[PDB]
Amino acid sequence: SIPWNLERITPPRYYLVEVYLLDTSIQSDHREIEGRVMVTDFENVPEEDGTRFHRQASKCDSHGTHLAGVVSGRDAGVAKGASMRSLRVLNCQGKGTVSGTLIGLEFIRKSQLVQPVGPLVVLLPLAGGYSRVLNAACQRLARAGVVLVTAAGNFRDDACLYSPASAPEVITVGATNAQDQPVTLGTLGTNFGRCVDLFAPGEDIIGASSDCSTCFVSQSGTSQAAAHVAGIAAMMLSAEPELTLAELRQRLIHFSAKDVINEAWFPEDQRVLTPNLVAALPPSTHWQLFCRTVWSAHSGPTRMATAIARCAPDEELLSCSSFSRSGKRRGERMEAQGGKLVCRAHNAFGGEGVYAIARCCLLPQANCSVHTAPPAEASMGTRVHCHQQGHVLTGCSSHWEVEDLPNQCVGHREASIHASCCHAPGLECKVKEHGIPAPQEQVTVACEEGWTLTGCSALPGTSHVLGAYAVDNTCVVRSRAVTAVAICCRSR
Amino acid sequence: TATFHRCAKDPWRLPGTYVVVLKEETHLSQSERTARRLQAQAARRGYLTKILHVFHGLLPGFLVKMSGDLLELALKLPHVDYIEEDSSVFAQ
Repeated sequence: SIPWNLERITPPRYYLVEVYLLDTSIQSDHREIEGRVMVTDFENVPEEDGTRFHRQASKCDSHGTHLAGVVSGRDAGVAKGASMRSLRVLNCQGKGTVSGTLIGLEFIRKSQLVQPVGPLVVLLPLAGGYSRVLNAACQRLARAGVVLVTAAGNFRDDACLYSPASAPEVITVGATNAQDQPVTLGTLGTNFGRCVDLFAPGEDIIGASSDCSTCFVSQSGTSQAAAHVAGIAAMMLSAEPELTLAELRQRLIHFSAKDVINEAWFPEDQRVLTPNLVAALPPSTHWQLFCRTVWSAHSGPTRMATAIARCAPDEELLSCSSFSRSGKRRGERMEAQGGKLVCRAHNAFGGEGVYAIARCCLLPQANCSVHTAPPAEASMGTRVHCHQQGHVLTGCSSHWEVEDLPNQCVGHREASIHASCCHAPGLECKVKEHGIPAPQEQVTVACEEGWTLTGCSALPGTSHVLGAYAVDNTCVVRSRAVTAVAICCRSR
Repeated sequence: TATFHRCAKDPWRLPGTYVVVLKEETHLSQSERTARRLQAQAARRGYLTKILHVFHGLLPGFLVKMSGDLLELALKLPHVDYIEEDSSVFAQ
């Protein structure tokens, strides 16, 4: 009897916060949201297109009411018992402006300072093209502590091309149907790739119907997927009110359904980038180390091409890796940019381009530093290690300027090695290894239950190795004597 | 001089309305004055401008309904970081 979506986000063992909704007008008197929603005096919408607008037939409150119904709705809502605040940024015709959205996002910041401290989620079930300002406004609100949940987009495209979806300091949500598949919307459907954080139910989603006080309707779209995540964040923040956006994202990622989505629907070039996660509520109130994989945008087939993967300011970059489908790569380095560690990967001369893959973690009181060693050209190879007491190796990195090749990093004799050494309370790190004599496509080693993967690496032996990347807690080494080297860490 | 930014999706552009973003650390007073300077700079050139909003709290900047012919003049303005042309956002 329970809707498949609510049933899906619920784990097998199954919970103050204000949810701002920036959308269309809402039916505040609907049974589902009456008492739960407070319609603000705010409204900044563009004039409807007259030539196609008949006010008497137009149900102006269809999008928003359904969404508010997904987040807080009594009978078919995600987080039943969530304070909601409606803002009109879109007209009857579901159209708004970047300028209107900015004023609204300013209004939320104005409310935040005036009202006394408390958790607050912001739901943006809208998309436009990439807007440098709209992203800057979100980045400013996120820094202010607000949890922003945006929809990925219904254009069957790279989410990085649309705003607010592209802003990296906002949770971006894709849409998946009943059979854990990416939602098709007309000839298009859910957006994908690098900018999408996770997916959530987005097809046949039952919520409030503004047609009458008690009627319901099933709607499909990334807005609906974004509403589920908003509800889950509101559910989470209700129990841990001090949670940062970085903190909430890291938990959202962790508690999601891993490897459900039949990736086939996504373009091949996006599959590896697009995360295979489906939103799910954590099973309890609540120490553990959380790590996410941060793929960067393709370097480009250029000669001096470089790819840059970076973490949220609140996060520590424990390891950096690179990947190239062609196999042509010059390695990767852990450098500093704007006073913070960054994962920069260089492209090999004839190469189609490279990918830089960072491993961003939440480590409290961590003193993390990069130990670099130049290649000396020895029978053993290039080595570097954490000399400082209480400083643990969290991950290796290695790059080579050439074209043809115990708490320590070992690389190629021609390559300059880069080790990451962290000092954190009760942090302990072990290295897991796994090899195959003649690879088929990939070799994988994964950290055991309790241990978090901080550093994924390929043993410098095989020339033809496409790259190495961390998938959840599994070190994956794509190889078209390949040994996968995992750096497993934990705190007690 | 600052930079100009338009939406990449051409049918989603909304020219004639620009978000003038000022440099980080610009006080409301400086934002206010700059918006009034643009109006006068344009006025002298025989142009009508409408300051719709002056951002105070999230971004230092303002909202101007003006001719795109004034963009080069607007770009040379003090404390300007960049100017982004307004564009459409849609229900998802």
